Amino acid sequence: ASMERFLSVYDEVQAFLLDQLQSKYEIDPNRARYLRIMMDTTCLGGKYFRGMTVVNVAEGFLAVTQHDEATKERILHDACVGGWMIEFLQAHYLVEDDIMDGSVMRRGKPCWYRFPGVTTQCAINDGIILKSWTQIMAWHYFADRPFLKDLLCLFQKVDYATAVGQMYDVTSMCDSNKLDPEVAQPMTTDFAEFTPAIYKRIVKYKTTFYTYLLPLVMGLLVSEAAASVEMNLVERVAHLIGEYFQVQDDVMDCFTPPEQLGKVGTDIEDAKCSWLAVTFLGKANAAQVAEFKANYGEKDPAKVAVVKRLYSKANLQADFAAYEAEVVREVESLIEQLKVKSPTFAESVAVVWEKTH
Amino acid sequence: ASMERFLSVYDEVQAFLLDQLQSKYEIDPNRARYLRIMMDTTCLGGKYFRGMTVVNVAEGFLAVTQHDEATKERILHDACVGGWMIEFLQAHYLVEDDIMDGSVMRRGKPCWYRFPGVTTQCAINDGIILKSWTQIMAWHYFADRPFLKDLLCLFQKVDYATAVGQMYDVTSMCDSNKLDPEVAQPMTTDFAEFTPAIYKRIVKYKTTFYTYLLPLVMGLLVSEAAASVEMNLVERVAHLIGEYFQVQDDVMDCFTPPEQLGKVGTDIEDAKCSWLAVTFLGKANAAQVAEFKANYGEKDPAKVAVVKRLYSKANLQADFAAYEAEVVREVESLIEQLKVKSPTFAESVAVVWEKTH
Ligand SMILES: Cc1cccc(NCc2ccccc2)n1
Ligand SMILES: Cc1cccc(NCc2ccccc2)n1
Ligand SMILES: [Zn+2]
Ligand SMILES: [Zn+2]
Ligand SMILES: [Zn+2]
Ligand SMILES: [Zn+2]
Repeated sequence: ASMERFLSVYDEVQAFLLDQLQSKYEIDPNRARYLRIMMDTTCLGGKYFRGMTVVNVAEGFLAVTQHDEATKERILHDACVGGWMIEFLQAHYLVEDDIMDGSVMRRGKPCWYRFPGVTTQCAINDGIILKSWTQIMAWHYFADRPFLKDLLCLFQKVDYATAVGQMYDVTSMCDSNKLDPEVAQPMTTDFAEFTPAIYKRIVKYKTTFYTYLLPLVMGLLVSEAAASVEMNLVERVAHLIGEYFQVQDDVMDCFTPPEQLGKVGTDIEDAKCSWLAVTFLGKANAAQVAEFKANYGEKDPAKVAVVKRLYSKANLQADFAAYEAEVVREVESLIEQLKVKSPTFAESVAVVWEKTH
Repeated sequence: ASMERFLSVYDEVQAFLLDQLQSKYEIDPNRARYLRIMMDTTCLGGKYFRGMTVVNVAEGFLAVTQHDEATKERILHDACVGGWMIEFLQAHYLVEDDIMDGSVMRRGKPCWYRFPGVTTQCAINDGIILKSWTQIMAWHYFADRPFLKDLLCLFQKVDYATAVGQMYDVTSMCDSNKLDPEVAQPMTTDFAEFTPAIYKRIVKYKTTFYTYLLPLVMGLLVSEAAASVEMNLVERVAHLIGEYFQVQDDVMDCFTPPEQLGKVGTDIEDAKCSWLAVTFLGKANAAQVAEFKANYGEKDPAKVAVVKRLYSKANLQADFAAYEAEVVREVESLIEQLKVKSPTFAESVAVVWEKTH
């Protein structure tokens, strides 16, 4: 089974990386153990949606393509290594993001940097190692693969788009015209940049490229099946599902219980450009807008309670329903278009959509 | 002239990166301006020793190799782009290191993260962008180059070795047997791991690979001259000069005036495994060792003054002279061995040595 194969490949890749640190990088057992625990704590515990999407895309093509048994095993092995590259890429960004944001918890566990024997000094560098390991993996396992050049080039572009997205996100509550490394940044007072287009730009770069585009395209690359698809449709369907995934995360930050979310939501206190803030500003009257402005982006629990009350009264449950109906139409339309060149890939996209919905 | 060509290529690469963010990444002018200032502040102002070493290696081979004028211009252009990849790699590590260490100044200027409109939240991500740009550069300028695969593989290994070196450095004042993400780390009381071999391991990985090995080997790769050299001699001579460079930096941290160094030295307060600490422990009597242990690794200015007094009394100026004489012998021996296959490359190493000495 796919998940078992995927998890087995983690153990193999970890053993490879730690053995190489011992044989070629002069590491001692206690530092190898620290890095083993760092890898496990930062990479394991999720649903492995991203890595498993690579495997699932590859499995779809194996069911319709003629291959020797050893070739099927090799493609599935490459899809697992590729999937782990994405999981380690996410681990890098979550470690660095939690430090940047001074976050307390990540999926019911303390953030890595908060571990007593870690600290920010080590955690910033541990995050750097996590992304370096993605490349060590690719060069070792894919050294003689025809897709190596395309895989590394795609991975690099996605990594860069993600860092750009993080920049869009951390500066989302600043007035663009005031951005200056020499001047301390005040939070916006007009919220003029809390627009659907600006929200969509943050999400496309910060989340969509690494969460949806990269796993789908990597699955195609390891299967040598990129010519079987229209790349513009893959990008368009990735943009759409990715946006919907973030809208769900934004809604959950404010309304889902902390024990179910895995953290206490701080989007309101952090003055985040969330779907809730953008949608509320898109329908509120002048008095509700003024009340939002006097309470948004402050740690004060009573001020946070006014925002949570304004959202509940705004009936954003109805806007979400209308948004969801529109996404369903467009996702289904793109899935139909994907069937022209690849009914197999279209099914893998339908699975990805079902898992998000 | 080489330096002018190098600096001109910076302007061209910056224009390329910022234009691409506008054309393909949906950036707005104020964020493009922030990134332009970030690039300038973090990448410019040094001596460009690393980047210029690539150019100098390439220039050596151009004087002895038959090429059309356009090919000479292309090789020099590639050597400049390659040199900037190394300068941006260093910029990434200095930005992240200053955050990790809570440093105040870097070469007479405040550390990037301290800029009022930057903060740690942005600076950690800016550092990430600096290293992503190294790859954007390589894929754009070297897309059809025969050396692309070897250049990216080398660059990745060096980047990884550097992150491992940072791990060796930040944990250098911990007892290895006590390293544990679950337990807050006490500083060593025995200083048993302050040995020449352990010091050499920190320096080889944290500094030597990116400062000496990478610029020399990149100069060979852009010149298609790697087969003209014995790679083991290049690594050995890089290890030696790199170690000597760090010993100089360590001595300067304690004895050189802050205005000349470009910062107030904190190695003593930070309990760093410096050449001074290792050499002092290698010759001190039982009473001097006990006095060192009661004063090392504490912010207290009076305690720092005891360590500075112990070093001055230990006559470490004599150990440095004997160390320097030994390095001169071995560096000259390796330069002689390099003359067998490449007198041109041996001269480039002699220049690198002269610039360090
Ligand atoms: C593996 C694991 C999970 C949960 C907690 C834990 N260690 C205690 C801790 C770590 C960081 C901050 C607070 C408490 N370890
Ligand atoms: C470009 C440049 C150089 C020196 C100082 C400066 N800005 C003021 C500042 C920045 C950070 C910390 C303290 C003071 N800008
Ligand atoms: Zn964040
Ligand atoms: Zn969220
Ligand atoms: Zn440091
Ligand atoms: Zn130093």
